[PDB]
Amino acid sequence: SALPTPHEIRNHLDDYVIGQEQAKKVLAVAVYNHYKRLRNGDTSNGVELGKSNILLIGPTGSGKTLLAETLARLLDVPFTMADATTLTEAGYVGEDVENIIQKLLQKCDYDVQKAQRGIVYIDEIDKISRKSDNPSITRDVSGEGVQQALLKLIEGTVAAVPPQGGRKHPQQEFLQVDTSKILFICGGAFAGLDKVISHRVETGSGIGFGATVKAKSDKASEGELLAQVEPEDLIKFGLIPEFIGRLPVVATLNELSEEALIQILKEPKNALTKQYQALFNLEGVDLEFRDEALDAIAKKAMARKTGARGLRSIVEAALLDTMYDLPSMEDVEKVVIDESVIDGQSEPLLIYG
Amino acid sequence: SALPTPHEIRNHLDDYVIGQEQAKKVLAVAVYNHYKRLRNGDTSNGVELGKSNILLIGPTGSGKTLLAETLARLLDVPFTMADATTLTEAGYVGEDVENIIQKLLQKCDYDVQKAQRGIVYIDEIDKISRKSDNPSITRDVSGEGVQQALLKLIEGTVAAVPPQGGRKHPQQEFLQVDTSKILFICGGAFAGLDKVISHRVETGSGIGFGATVKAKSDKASEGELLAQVEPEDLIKFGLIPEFIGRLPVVATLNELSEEALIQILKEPKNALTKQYQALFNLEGVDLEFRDEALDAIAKKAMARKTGARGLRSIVEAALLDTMYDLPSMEDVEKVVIDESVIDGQSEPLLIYG
Amino acid sequence: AANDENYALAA
Ligand SMILES: Nc1ncnc2c1ncn2[C@@H]1O[C@H](COP(=O)(O)OP(=O)(O)OP(O)(O)=S)[C@@H](O)[C@H]1O
Ligand SMILES: Nc1ncnc2c1ncn2[C@@H]1O[C@H](COP(=O)(O)OP(=O)(O)OP(O)(O)=S)[C@@H](O)[C@H]1O
Repeated sequence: SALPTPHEIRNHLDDYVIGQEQAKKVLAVAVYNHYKRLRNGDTSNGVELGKSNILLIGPTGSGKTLLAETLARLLDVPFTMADATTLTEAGYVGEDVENIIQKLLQKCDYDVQKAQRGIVYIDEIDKISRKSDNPSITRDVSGEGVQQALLKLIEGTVAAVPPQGGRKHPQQEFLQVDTSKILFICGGAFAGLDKVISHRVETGSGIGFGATVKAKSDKASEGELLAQVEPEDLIKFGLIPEFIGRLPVVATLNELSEEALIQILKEPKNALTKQYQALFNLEGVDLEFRDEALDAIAKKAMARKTGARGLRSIVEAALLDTMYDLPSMEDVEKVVIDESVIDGQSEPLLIYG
Repeated sequence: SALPTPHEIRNHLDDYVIGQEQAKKVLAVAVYNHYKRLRNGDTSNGVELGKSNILLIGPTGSGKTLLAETLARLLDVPFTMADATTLTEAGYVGEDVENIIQKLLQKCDYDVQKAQRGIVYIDEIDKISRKSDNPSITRDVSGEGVQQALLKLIEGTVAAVPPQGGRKHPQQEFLQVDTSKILFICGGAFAGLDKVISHRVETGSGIGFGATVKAKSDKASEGELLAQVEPEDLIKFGLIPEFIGRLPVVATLNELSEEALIQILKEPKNALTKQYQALFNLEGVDLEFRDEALDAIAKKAMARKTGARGLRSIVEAALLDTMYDLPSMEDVEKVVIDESVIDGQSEPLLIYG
Repeated sequence: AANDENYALAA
């Protein structure tokens, strides 16, 4: 009927994700443009509209994978998620790159037209990055072979996708699906990229009198360095220039903070607190939390530097002894968690009646 | 039906395990929480529950492998074990990561639904850790490569496994087993991790008169240091931060003492001493032990630094000559072992009926 | 089918 505006899409994602406004806008704009391109299928205009792929570079536990999963719940065209690690170039035991298209076909009931207008998400793209130290004498199929194979697929080429994807025999007949209009989204938490960017952007090293001295505190944060990202920096990481060229749109994510982490406990639809609160409700017990406790939990999780996943660790440790003997007790109605409980100086206050 | 409580689960595990209350509590809560997630689709409210993978750290012979094997006896869902060393990156001769899910299907007679709610245990996970591979001179399929492949698998994703090893090429229909609700338990003995934790816990800002802190430290047991483990310490051991982030709950184990070994020799059902008694009972011969003998056995075991497995070596070595000729004669009703027998300066006492 | 659906194979 009518294509939803980017604001509607962003608002929907906010129910499941917190922060990362730049990533939300880029994803919404891309989906909006993709829908518009699909609408004018006849393409009355002489010019042939060209697609623009998207790249996601953010730290671990920043919502990269969550954004793709949430988008599927709102999208109407086929959507698929793949892992670059298992991918291998053609002619090897590892699954071929064309297998990704086979997965998309299953979602659209093996419809060639639907697959051509489908969306595809890729994760672990940083893992396939080449090793500059490794000499070129040894062939790389996991990292280099995958990048070289995705060039034509991303830019748009006819792919002989197998019907089921299990095996690809040369004599066997395969379906032909064009990828000129298919959109691909690559994600990955590039480890060590900030170091390369800082070396190039700062260039403050030097012991001589003339050379400037920079304090460690003066160094920019990891998130800030990611903002000043250029294709030349990614090339040093191990990505061939051809691959990055196919990805003109680059988006970054910011590290979570204490205030932002506090919202993750209650604001998300499937937040950690909601899961634990519901887990206790099905046993005839009520659960409550305190704002002070969340602040301490978020502060401790930040030290772990593991992202949002760190929150699950803290909560499990505090409530470990509780669940070990929760159903054994009787005449219990509500459970209240105090700030001291997180610090380990007190136990949960049980409510009887 | 009613789900078993953690107390009942711990009692059964306490029969075959000794001095592992901390680890037993974590495992009991996980199984209890896992069963609750199975009875209800998502929740009464409608929000899904994220799983929590367990990480077991402990020295060899501490019961890490025994816990998983014993737990399988009380599990009503498919269970399977795996070897991390065999796993390798895709496109290589080594075993593929997806084969682990294949093993789970064998237990449930190739039932995709049953496997989706199954439990999986991984052993010697420390072997895949990086060995000073931070520069990444060459890709390690056995080390860092295995971790990268497990990143998305632990989180949850579709896995393409052949139903019957690709019976026919047309209409292969590779089984798609989602692992979003499949629990994973990793276990392995870490060597050197204690020193890493000791260095972090070790105080002392500097050396010399300028130092404002004396850097006083005291000796601590291996188990005590492991309790203070944090994700930052594991990263320095050669683990990817993204990988450890998938395991929110971490459980540690302690060493054994004379009292623990002494109890293990008689308290468990399938105890070492009980096994020999049954082997002698079937031949019409009774066997008895003495407290003094167990004390020497425990001291010898901890003196050789061979763990609990060393016990068998000492027992058989003491009864070798005894059973070498036991079937020859007859009219023997009871056998008695003394402390001097273990020392090698005596011989077992035989009682004739 | 005792025989495989494909006789020719690919390495
Ligand atoms: N903004 C957020 N809102 C809610 N949950 C979040 C958010 N950011 C991260 N998470 C949690 O972190 C996990 C998602 O991790 P992602 O950030 O998508 O993936 P990643 O860790 O960046 O790298 P990969 O691709 O998973 S190896 C889920 O458990 C989410 O609940
Ligand atoms: N508390 C215990 N009670 C009974 N047997 C035990 C106990 N702890 C260890 N064992 C014995 O130890 C063996 C099982 O090995 P584990 O204790 O799991 O050591 P491990 O961690 O498996 O070592 P690996 O080779 O690194 S997996 C069996 O022979 C058990 O009988």
